Amino acid sequence: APHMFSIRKIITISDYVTMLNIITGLLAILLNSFSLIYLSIIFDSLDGYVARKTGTVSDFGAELDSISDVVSFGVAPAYLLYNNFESNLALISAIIFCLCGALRLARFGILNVKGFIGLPIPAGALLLVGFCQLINSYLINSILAILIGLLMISDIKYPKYPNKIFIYIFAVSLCLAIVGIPHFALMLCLIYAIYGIIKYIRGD
Amino acid sequence: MFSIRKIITISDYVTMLNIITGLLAILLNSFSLIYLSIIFDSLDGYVARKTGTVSDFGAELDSISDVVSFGVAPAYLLYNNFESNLALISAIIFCLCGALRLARFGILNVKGFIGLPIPAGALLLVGFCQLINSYLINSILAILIGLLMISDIKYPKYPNKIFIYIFAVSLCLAIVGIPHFALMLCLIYAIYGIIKYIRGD
Ligand SMILES: CCCCCCCC/C=C\CCCCCCCC(=O)OC[C@H](COP(O)(O)(OC[C@H](N)C(=O)O)OP(=O)(O)OC[C@H]1O[C@@H](n2ccc(N)nc2=O)[C@H](O)[C@@H]1O)OC(=O)CCCCCCC/C=C\CCCCCCCC
Ligand SMILES: CCCCCCCC/C=C/CCCCCCCC(=O)OC[C@H](O)CO
Ligand SMILES: CCCCCCCC/C=C/CCCCCCCC(=O)OC[C@H](O)CO
Ligand SMILES: CCCCCCCC/C=C/CCCCCCCC(=O)OC[C@H](O)CO
Ligand SMILES: CCCCCCCC/C=C\CCCCCCCC(=O)OC[C@H](O)CO
Ligand SMILES: CCCCCCCC/C=C\CCCCCCCC(=O)OC[C@H](O)CO
Ligand SMILES: CCCCCCCC/C=C\CCCCCCCC(=O)OC[C@H](O)CO
Ligand SMILES: CCCCCCCC/C=C\CCCCCCCC(=O)OC[C@H](O)CO
Ligand SMILES: CCCCCCCC/C=C\CCCCCCCC(=O)OC[C@H](O)CO
Ligand SMILES: CCCCCCCC/C=C\CCCCCCCC(=O)OC[C@H](O)CO
Ligand SMILES: CCCCCCCC/C=C\CCCCCCCC(=O)OC[C@H](O)CO
Ligand SMILES: [Ca+2]
Ligand SMILES: [Ca+2]
Ligand SMILES: [Cl-]
Ligand SMILES: [Cl-]
Ligand SMILES: [Cl-]
Ligand SMILES: [Cl-]
Ligand SMILES: [Cl-]
Ligand SMILES: [Cl-]
Ligand SMILES: [Mg+2]
Ligand SMILES: [Mg+2]
Repeated sequence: APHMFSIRKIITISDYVTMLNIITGLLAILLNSFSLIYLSIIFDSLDGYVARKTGTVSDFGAELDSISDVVSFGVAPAYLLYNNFESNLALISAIIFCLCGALRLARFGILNVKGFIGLPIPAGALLLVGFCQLINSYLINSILAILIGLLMISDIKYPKYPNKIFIYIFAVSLCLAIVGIPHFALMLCLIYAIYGIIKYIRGD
Repeated sequence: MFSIRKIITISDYVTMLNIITGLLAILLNSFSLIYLSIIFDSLDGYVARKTGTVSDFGAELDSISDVVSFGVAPAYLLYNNFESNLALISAIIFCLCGALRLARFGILNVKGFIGLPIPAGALLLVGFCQLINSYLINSILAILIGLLMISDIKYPKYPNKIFIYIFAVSLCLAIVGIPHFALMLCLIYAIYGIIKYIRGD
């Protein structure tokens, strides 16, 4: 309503990181690049940190963070699975995956302080793109796409903030994943995901 | 294990069909599924209010579905079918602008639209892409739509029964390969919005 482009008046320096995230997420689809999903995970960790450090946390930025997660962690991995493993089964699996990412983002939007309920969408997306790069099988990667989707919409608790050590080596491994070597990021992400399930089943 | 199923409404299932068609617009490279998404996007909130199943989860899933169907998929459909540096940058701006207005809309609760609504933007881009064989012109329009989408131009939220009667038919005509009337109806809506803003009335 105010003249033409009043939306610049609510954009912060954090939103610019978020937009970088949206670009890398969209380019993951447009260029068929797993490499850019790993960059998206780095940016998705960076935009909330910049918000808190620079003191520019905003509701608009919180919403754009989620919207960015849809592109890069919900649409893009499902696109990358189908485009690189074209089959009826990977079509249905990419659909489940994206839908499961969408529902946990919808559930995250309503309640989000406790931690992570279910596998967080950046971690799900890393698992899928990791499996897609290291396993040359549409059936298996189609199967895992559903298993990740089901974890994402689970009640399985996952901690929100890794320790300094884990951030440190996970940060390195995501960049190593950016340059073609995803094993350490995929391995680190499995341990996180599998440990969550074990705790749930064990009841601890 | 799966307490989420206690939250799902029957309108959420509509929203999920919307996400599916909007995702399949990307995966199958289908302009015609963008038009079905617009129909589903108008159906899920209607079914929500009609069935008494309005929820906050569903309000969010509705926006999340617009990201896929109307932000990501049209930018994809522009770059995939007009591969070029110019279309790449325009796809990026289109999507960014769709994301920014969805973010603004997410923190808003107003009677009309502020800026061009993202389903209307997605329609113009997809229509132009089908009826204009020119990456440059389509690349230009993508940016012009993005700017409209994040603008302060006021657009009405619910059309009159006559307009939705004709628009609905024209969306299905668009689905079977004839987008002219949907695109033409969407242009009247957008350009009339611009004129009223410029006129100031
Ligand atoms: C093809 C066959 C298939 C079917 C058959 C066909 C049947 C036919 C019938 C219907 C078909 C549709 C008819 C056309 C209407 C399309 C509307 C549209 O074009 O697309 C609409 C979005 C959707 O609307 P919106 O999306 O903003 O959602 C807000 C936001 N997304 C959020 O969710 O927060 O609002 P919603 O009603 O969906 O629900 C809002 C709330 O519902 C709750 N909620 C929601 C979900 C949930 N699971 N649970 C919840 O509880 C929840 O509370 C939510 O907040 O908007 C628009 O009008 C875009 C405007 C585009 C207008 C441009 C076209 C111009 C047309 C005419 C111009 C006139 C020209 C002059 C004419 C003269 C010459 C002739
Ligand atoms: C993506 C799937 C799309 C599916 C179709 C979308 C349109 C909704 C149709 C309703 C028909 C009547 C159903 C009403 C009675 C069934 C109750 C119900 O749907 O509940 C589900 C429950 O939450 C278990 O998860
Ligand atoms: C693709 C097929 C054709 C496309 C067109 C799709 C039409 C969908 C209509 C839904 C209305 C459902 C009727 C709702 C009946 C009442 C259910 C209910 O429980 O309503 C509670 C409410 O509070 C009481 O006013
Ligand atoms: C602070 C960190 C910021 C880092 C930077 C992020 C900026 C946003 C990303 C833009 C990618 C642009 C992708 C499009 C690539 C343009 C170059 C190109 O297309 O090349 C033209 C040449 O003519 C071909 O032969
Ligand atoms: C690739 C590596 C990227 C690394 C990214 C670096 C992010 C930190 C940069 C600036 C923070 C400080 C900026 C100063 C702006 C104002 C800060 C402020 O006032 O915040 C205090 C807040 O209230 C708390 O209590
Ligand atoms: C309510 C209206 C319905 C909405 C529901 C969504 C609409 C799109 C659904 C299907 C399009 C075609 C789906 C893709 C079919 C693939 C064709 C096939 O057989 O797959 C090839 C296979 O690899 C061997 O060649
Ligand atoms: C013809 C081409 C189109 C083919 C389309 C194939 C995919 C549709 C199949 C299932 C969707 C599942 C919906 C998303 C996952 C379930 C959502 C949900 O509500 O989960 C409830 C609970 O977690 C469990 O009971
Ligand atoms: C050794 C660890 C150090 C590495 C730290 C890196 C930090 C992030 C910097 C740049 C990432 C941007 C790279 C963008 C890559 C473009 C990918 C692409 O365009 O597509 C791939 C193509 O399909 C295949 O040929
Ligand atoms: C290929 C898949 C096609 C799927 C179908 C076509 C597209 C969906 C359109 C309309 C669904 C109408 C929804 C049916 C609403 C029934 C009313 C109702 O039963 O609502 C009770 C409510 O749950 C209170 O408890
Ligand atoms: C912090 C770093 C953040 C960086 C974020 C973005 C990373 C780079 C992404 C894409 C590379 C550009 C890909 C450009 C591909 C087309 C350019 C080109 O050469 O075009 C070929 C021909 O001229 C016409 O088809
Ligand atoms: C005159 C209008 C009468 C009513 C109109 C009917 C409404 C259509 C409803 C569902 C069809 C779903 C559309 C199927 C499109 C999926 C196929 C696909 O995506 O293929 C890509 C490309 O178009 C391959 O040629
Ligand atoms: Ca974030
Ligand atoms: Ca809607
Ligand atoms: Cl504005
Ligand atoms: Cl959560
Ligand atoms: Cl998440
Ligand atoms: Cl659950
Ligand atoms: Cl608005
Ligand atoms: Cl909108
Ligand atoms: Mg994010
Ligand atoms: Mg929607």
